[PDB]
Amino acid sequence: AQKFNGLTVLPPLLTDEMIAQYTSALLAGTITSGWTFGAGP
Amino acid sequence: YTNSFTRGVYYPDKVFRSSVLHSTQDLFLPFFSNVTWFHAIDNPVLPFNDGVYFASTEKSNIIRGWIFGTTLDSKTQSLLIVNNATNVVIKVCEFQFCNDPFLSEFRVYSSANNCTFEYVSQKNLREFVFKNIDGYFKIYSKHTPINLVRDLPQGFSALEPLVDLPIGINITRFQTLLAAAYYVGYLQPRTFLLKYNENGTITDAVDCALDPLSETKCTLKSFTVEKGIYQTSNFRVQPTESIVRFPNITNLCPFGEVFNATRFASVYAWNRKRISNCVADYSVLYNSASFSTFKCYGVSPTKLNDLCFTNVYADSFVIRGDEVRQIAPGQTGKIADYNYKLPDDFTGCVIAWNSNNLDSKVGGNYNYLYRLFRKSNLKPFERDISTEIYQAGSTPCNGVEGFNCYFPLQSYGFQPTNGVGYQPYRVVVLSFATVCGPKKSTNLVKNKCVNFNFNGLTGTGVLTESNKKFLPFQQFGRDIADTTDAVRDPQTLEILDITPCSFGGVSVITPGTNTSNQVAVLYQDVNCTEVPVSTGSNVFQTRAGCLIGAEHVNNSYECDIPIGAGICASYQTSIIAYTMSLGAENSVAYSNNSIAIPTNFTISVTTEILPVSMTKTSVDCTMYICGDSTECSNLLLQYGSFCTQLNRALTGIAVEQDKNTQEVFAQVKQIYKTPPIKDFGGFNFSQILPDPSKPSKRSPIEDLLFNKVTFNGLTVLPPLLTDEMIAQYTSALLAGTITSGWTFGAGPALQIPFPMQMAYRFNGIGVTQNVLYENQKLIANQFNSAIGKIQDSLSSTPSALGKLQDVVNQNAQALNTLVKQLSSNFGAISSVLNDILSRLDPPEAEVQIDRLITGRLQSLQTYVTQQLIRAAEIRASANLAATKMSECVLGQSKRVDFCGKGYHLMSFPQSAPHGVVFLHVTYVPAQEKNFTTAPAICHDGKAHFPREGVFVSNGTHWFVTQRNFYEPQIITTDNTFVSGNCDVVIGIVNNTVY
Ligand SMILES: *[C@@H]1O[C@H](CO)[C@@H](O[C@@H]2O[C@H](CO)[C@@H](O)[C@H](O)[C@H]2NC(C)=O)[C@H](O)[C@H]1NC(C)=O
Ligand SMILES: *[C@@H]1O[C@H](CO)[C@@H](O[C@@H]2O[C@H](CO)[C@@H](O)[C@H](O)[C@H]2NC(C)=O)[C@H](O)[C@H]1NC(C)=O
Ligand SMILES: *[C@@H]1O[C@H](CO)[C@@H](O[C@@H]2O[C@H](CO)[C@@H](O)[C@H](O)[C@H]2NC(C)=O)[C@H](O)[C@H]1NC(C)=O
Ligand SMILES: *[C@@H]1O[C@H](CO)[C@@H](O)[C@H](O)[C@H]1NC(C)=O
Ligand SMILES: *[C@@H]1O[C@H](CO)[C@@H](O)[C@H](O)[C@H]1NC(C)=O
Ligand SMILES: *[C@@H]1O[C@H](CO)[C@@H](O)[C@H](O)[C@H]1NC(C)=O
Ligand SMILES: *[C@@H]1O[C@H](CO)[C@@H](O)[C@H](O)[C@H]1NC(C)=O
Ligand SMILES: *[C@@H]1O[C@H](CO)[C@@H](O)[C@H](O)[C@H]1NC(C)=O
Repeated sequence: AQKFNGLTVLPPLLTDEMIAQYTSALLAGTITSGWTFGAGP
Repeated sequence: YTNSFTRGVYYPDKVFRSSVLHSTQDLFLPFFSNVTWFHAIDNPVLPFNDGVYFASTEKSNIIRGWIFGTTLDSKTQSLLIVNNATNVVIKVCEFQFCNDPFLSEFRVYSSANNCTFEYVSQKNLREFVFKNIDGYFKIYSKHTPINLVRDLPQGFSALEPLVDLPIGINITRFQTLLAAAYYVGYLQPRTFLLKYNENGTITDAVDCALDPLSETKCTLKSFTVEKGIYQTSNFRVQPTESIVRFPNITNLCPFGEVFNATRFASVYAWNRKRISNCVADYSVLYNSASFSTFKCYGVSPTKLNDLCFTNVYADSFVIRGDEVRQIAPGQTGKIADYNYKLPDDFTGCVIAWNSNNLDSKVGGNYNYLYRLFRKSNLKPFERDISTEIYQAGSTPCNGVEGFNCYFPLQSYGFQPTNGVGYQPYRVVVLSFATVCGPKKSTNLVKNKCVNFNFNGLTGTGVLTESNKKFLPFQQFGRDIADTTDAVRDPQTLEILDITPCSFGGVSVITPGTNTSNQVAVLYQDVNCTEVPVSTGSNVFQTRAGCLIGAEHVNNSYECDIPIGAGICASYQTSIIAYTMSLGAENSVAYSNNSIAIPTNFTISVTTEILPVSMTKTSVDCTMYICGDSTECSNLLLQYGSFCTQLNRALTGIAVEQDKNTQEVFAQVKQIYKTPPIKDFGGFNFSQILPDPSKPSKRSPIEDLLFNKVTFNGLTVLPPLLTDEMIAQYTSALLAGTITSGWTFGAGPALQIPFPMQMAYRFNGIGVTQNVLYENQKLIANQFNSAIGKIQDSLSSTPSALGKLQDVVNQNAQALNTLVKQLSSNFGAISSVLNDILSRLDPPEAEVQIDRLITGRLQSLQTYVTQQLIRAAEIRASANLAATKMSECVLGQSKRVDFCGKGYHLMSFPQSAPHGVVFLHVTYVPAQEKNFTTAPAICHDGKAHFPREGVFVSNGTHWFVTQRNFYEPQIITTDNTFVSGNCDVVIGIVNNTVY
């Protein structure tokens, strides 16, 4: 797992500060609404 | 001067091709290149580098011909083409040049000499192409109507071959003869991409090294590219200077006592000499006076004066001519066995010479003695000097020679009358840092990109002084995995580091061919400081790399083209780069005593597509590898049973692609039919039921789906079940689910009217049956509207059936690559077997056939291994379709999001060319409202709880309603149970119970 010799590592499309936002949104939705937000308004 | 607007293409070879794109790699005239506008109204001498483009335009026959040559004069061979009549002429003698060949004037050929071929035989542009390769002379031409005033028209048309000439005369000159327009251009090796039409004429072309868009087109093998990101080429930096640092000392090596020595020694007493601390000039020995030969093992004699060695050892001895062949590794003989032994890895040279004039005297010379037997073979580089009497028999001897005991040494009969096989010979062997060569030096550079040439070490890198603490005896520093990153100079004593040159990939971002024609490039993991000519006003640095050609904006969109690190690109209709936005901002007004309940609903339909099976293939071995040949088949039996295994694997794959269809579709024992009259309560099913007016007996949606998407020992097998049988199975399932509910998957089929079934399904989600019966017309209308929009949405953008198309494309790209691999040498002379045999005799024609067998065998194993991995992915998809059919078609599912987004009601299957399409029906609420709630009611010192519902309040009164649809009612003892007193619960309220 080193450089040279034509080996490269590409960065992921989504960072970690975005996965944190997604998981916070899911938590807020399940706390404040219940199971309703997954099947409509 | 003028440029060239896409002009000068010609037919490469004599092959007919139709409606196919091709890639060629020979000499052309690069697009948009500068040319010379010679005007004669004058004729100079122009060079000839690999090809010339010619053109002219005149209303009268001013242009006559050409005078080729290499050293044009009256002293060498030449070539002459002129047209002074209705005939042409060709000659290979000429040799009559002058300083003004302007020519019924014919003052060109003053003389003549040994002549050759006599092909004397039979405005507007007239373009020509001349090239001289492989000892043949070829020309091309075309004539077209034209009207212009200055340079050249637009458009293009290719040129066709005219003649050929096996001249063989080198050409390094070029002239012209007149009697207007006369252009000149040169040729260069490039790579193109040509398009043919049905009749077989070149009609378009694109270059590969003009612009990045052309590179993308060439790498994708198409003229139109859709939006996305692509990998095109690679990027690396070239060195600039050179460094040849070398040792300091200077002293000529002493070879006189080695090569020009006066008196030699005996072979059995060969001397050993050591040469060190010197600089040699080996090349002088390689010319000198050719002694006998210069056979060198391990190193090349020609490239010897650039290497530094650490110790040089030379041995000299005298032998005869016949024993010369024994001085080599892996040789046997008296000299090889008991006089001199060479190791099998000898890296040196052997020089010998005939010395009949110094080591031979009349009568024979007995000064030289050689050993002829010993107790054991000599080790390499071992000398024996003992002269003890050898015992060659059972009878012992003690220092006395005689019977069965002879002297170990014998003398040579070196007489001057002896033959060259018995004439004396002197042989010296060199067995190759201190002994360097005649090189030079150069000052050392820091922090630049150069290629270094140390003593036997070569490479490229950036040299920097580094804080590598060193024990004061070591030079070469290495990191993990054995990378050389430290050197010690041969002149000073300093420690450096070796770091490589920057490299990375290049990617191109495009918004589509039919949208615009501008691109942006992304140099991966490279800082925007080492990327010069590429250069522009827009240079932006990201985490992925350097982006050239896009601007930065401070507003967030929902992105389409991905780049990396949460950065995307788009088009404004002008390419912009920005940061992603996850979604809209929302917040629910949470409170301690507030609730929301819907007052209406909608019905939705959502589709889903799944692949099921792939195509069955079988490949024969002996036809693919050898092919109609009897000599090749014999050589393949010694490889064992490597071909039964492949057929077994492919057959195992093929059988499995026939139980997936059975597991998915064959789930009913009987075949059900729909009733003749269709009155189902207001619901219309004509878009999914089969029609009788069409021959295929398929529903309209199935018809739209089926219209939307579609040698060498390669075969394709047919499937077991046909499309008609699959259609019958689907129709049976639909009829059963319409006329019988869900009862036919768990026993006998039981009839039930459709609205009652729909009312049953409403009870499974939490809505009472009365809601359906009092809203029948609205639900029927919504359902009928939902079905009608599927056809239009599928008739929309063809990206709908993406999943099934990729299975067809992948299974066809792999089969094309396999056939194309039959036209490669794999390190041989020819790709066809009928020229290997018909040009070589069997003993060594067989080694060149085993090289084609190894390559053609491991190309088959790559094909079989990848097919197995792809057959494991489809079986996962097939097992997910069977589960969906049982749980979402033969029942009502309570699993969230398993089939549809919302609350499940029912589903219908439809058949696709290689998969299955589901149609999910789902309940969705709407039109919310606000209310106030309480958990319990206190009445006469008791606590009252709802049975199935929620307590609500309009502001002045209290009610009880169900949880999913607003329907208020009066609180009574019939819809309430009592438990405990009302001094424990939190949030209790006061009211009355009737
Ligand atoms: C069920 O829906 C189909 C839609 O495909 C209806 O068929 C169309 O009906 C309209 C007017 O009723 C005609 O103009 C079209 O030509 C019909 N298309 C066909 C026959 O392919 C069908 O009438 C509907 N049936 C009921 C009972 O409502
Ligand atoms: C809220 O809904 C109630 C439901 O009827 C209404 O308020 C009164 O309710 C009682 C019995 O529940 C009825 O006898 C009265 O006639 C209702 N009042 C009126 C003006 O109709 C009313 O619809 C709503 N009340 C308010 C204050 O908005
Ligand atoms: C419901 O009604 C009862 C009366 O039956 C209320 O109880 C009274 O509460 C007040 C103070 O709020 C006391 O001074 C009285 O002595 C209580 N009377 C009895 C008989 O307990 C009760 O507070 C009411 N609750 C609500 C939420 O209105
Ligand atoms: C050339 O192609 C056209 C259609 O593109 C066709 O009509 C014509 O017959 C062709 N000429 C031939 C086949 O000689
Ligand atoms: C050769 O290099 C320099 C001359 O510039 C000298 O000072 C140094 O001592 C010499 N090195 C050797 C190994 O002779
Ligand atoms: C609900 O919360 C409010 C404030 O958020 C506060 O009065 C109390 O915790 C609860 N109210 C009642 C009436 O229980
Ligand atoms: C409910 O929605 C339907 C269409 O979605 C509409 O026609 C109707 O007026 C709405 N209200 C009621 C009470 O049905
Ligand atoms: C009332 O309910 C509605 C339902 O969406 C909500 O938008 C609103 O914020 C609520 N108001 C209060 C005061 O709870």
